[PDB]
Amino acid sequence: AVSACALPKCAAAANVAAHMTHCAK
Ligand SMILES: [Zn+2]
Repeated sequence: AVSACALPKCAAAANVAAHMTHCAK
């Protein structure tokens, strides 16, 4: 999830989808 994102910040508007799209793997 964005809250536990590993990448250098992804959610630029509180959007897990935009984040998990690459993260969580
Ligand atoms: Zn991320």
